[PDB]
Amino acid sequence: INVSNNELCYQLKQVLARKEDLNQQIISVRNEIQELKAGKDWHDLQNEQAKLNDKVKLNKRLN
Amino acid sequence: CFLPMSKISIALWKGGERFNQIDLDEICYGLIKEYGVKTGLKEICNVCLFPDM
Amino acid sequence: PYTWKFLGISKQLSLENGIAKLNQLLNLEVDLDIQTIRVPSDPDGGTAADEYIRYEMRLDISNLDEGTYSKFIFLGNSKMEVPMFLCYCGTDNRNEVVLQWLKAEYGVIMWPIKFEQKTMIKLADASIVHVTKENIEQITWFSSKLYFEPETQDKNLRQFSIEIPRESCEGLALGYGNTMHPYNDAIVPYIYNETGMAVERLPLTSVILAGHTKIMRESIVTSTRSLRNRVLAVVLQSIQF
Amino acid sequence: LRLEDNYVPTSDTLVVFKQLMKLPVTVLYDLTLSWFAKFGGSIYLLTETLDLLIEKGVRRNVIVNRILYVYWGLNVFQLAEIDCHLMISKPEKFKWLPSKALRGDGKPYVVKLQPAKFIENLQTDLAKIYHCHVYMFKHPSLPVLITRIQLFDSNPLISRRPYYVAFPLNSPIIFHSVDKDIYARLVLQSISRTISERETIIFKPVQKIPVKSIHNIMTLLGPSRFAESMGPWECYASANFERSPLHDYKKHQGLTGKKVMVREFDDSFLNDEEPEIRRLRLEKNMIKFKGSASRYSSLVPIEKVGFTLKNEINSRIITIKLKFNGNDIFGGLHELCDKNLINIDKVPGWLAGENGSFSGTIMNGDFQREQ
Repeated sequence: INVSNNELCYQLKQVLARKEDLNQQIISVRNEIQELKAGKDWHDLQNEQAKLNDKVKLNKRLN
Repeated sequence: CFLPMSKISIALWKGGERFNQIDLDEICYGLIKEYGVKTGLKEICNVCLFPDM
Repeated sequence: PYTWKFLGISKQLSLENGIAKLNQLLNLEVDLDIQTIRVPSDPDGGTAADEYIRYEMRLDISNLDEGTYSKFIFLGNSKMEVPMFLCYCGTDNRNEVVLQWLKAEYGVIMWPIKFEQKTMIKLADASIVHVTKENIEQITWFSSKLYFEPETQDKNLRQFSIEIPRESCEGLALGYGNTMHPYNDAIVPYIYNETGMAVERLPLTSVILAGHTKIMRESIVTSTRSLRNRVLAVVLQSIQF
Repeated sequence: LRLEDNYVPTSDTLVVFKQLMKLPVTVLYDLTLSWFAKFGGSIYLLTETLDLLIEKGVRRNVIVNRILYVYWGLNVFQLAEIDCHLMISKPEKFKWLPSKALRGDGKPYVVKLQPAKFIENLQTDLAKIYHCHVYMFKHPSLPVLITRIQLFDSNPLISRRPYYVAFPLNSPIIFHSVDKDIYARLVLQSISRTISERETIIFKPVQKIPVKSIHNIMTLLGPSRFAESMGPWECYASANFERSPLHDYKKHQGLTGKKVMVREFDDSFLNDEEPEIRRLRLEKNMIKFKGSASRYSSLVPIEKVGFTLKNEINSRIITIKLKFNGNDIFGGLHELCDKNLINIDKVPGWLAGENGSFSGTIMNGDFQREQ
């Protein structure tokens, strides 16, 4: 019980270190998601796609 | 709002009868949106001429 | 890291005599070269009230430590009101015993020198004028960092600094024109023109250059041991009446 | 695992004693009444006991022993109330840091949040990561919302430093307490995710230097008339110079005329009695560094400011880098000008105090902030 308690203490320290690393990874991934979903390039391509759809609709109906 | 707002609409006639209003409203809305007011009306009378294109 | 403290000297004296008494009191040997140097060796000086006699009293000892290494750079002129002064570095006891000998033997009056603002401006002007062997003055540049430390009500404005980079300093110097005084004819009128802060009346504390020197109000900290001729010329010119 | 108010943490009792000793007696009475109405422990029968205690003029020590030894930490909600009332009482201890709220193209987004449904959403977003507890109240004087976000850890539960996020009522600028650990980024990112609910919001920080009080940061960057003028334009943020068009014309500045002093434009400052002219000179300095008319401190005390002046003479970019420090910068600058050390004819607008607490460069005569 004594030697397994020391072993479990070392393994629990390793598990807590991996938990802190997964916390940092979760924060980085969600920050990349929130920076990509509201970036300037996304809104620019969204506006250009809307303008192209409106232009092809106007050109089709004018023809 | 309380400022005097204006309204712009167009209507066509082929001699026989009036055209549909939804497509003409969409076309004049898109043409004013894309060109302007002083330029969009010249384009819409040029496209209602339609002698060449 | 050689902090040069400054002291004054009342009466004009020669140093070739009495040095053996310092050797007998000290049991060491020191070399005292007699350099009859002259500021702006360019011929627009008239060769009058431009020369000085420098006595670099070195201590040729083991140089394993710099804090115990202490030079004694002197200056003199037989035409001004206060003729001579000295400046010492280091933290040796030999500085105390040699100021004891200087107070005891020749019978002179010593006092520390406090700095003005225009004196610090002229020292920052003179500490960059480099002398070459080809009888001309080439001017290096340094990213100077000025400093201020005023006292206001409730300590409102504690301390504030004006930092000028090197290329900007060279641009102001080349845009002002060709002169041997940049820091009193170009930069200070530029700071007065663009900020309104006259640095002659504001309380200066540390005109600091880019790791080269550090001019203060009570001392001068440098990186090399030697001090230039124009620097001591400006200091000796400043303490006149 | 989102902790409710009935959970009690494990903290030292003497530090709660030290905190609760920094409060007056009537707020302690209100706290005891509210805690006994919500939680209780050891109806109106025990209320008259404190009503008779405060009528006798007792000290704060016996009543703080009463509150710490009829509940024996109290709970997480009681600690949040204690710390938030301590924030209300002494505002000079904290340090705020502003951050804008952008969305989409770059147009700012007003938050317009409601205190009810936002709290459970923030808690159910934070509880999927750590143990958390939030608490949100309204400031009694200023129209802001202060939210206290507290986090925990497991070696029972070791507490963390409480993180504050201050929402103004109708502004796209959100203040948070100055921290840089991963918990601060987690809380700010979680708020940026849960405040949106329709379209995504990001929090680009507008400043890097912290500022002291909440009144100061509210007057600087909240919803206010002083939000941009802040300097020699402080007269336009209070309109003390003009009246309404329905006012009298006999008491008008066009008809009465203001006493002025002839300026000097030649270089007549570097070559250096009449107390009316002295009073007009002090009035001129008061005009330039402030509004119209203690006595040196400005409206807002600014801690740290670093300028940069990039002029251009004969196609040479000549930069200088001013830096400042101290308690109130522009007040001390007005004091230094008041002693006739700075020529006020050549003090530019950015040095005078406008765009306060903004440390940015200058490229050809127009200020712009730094990221």
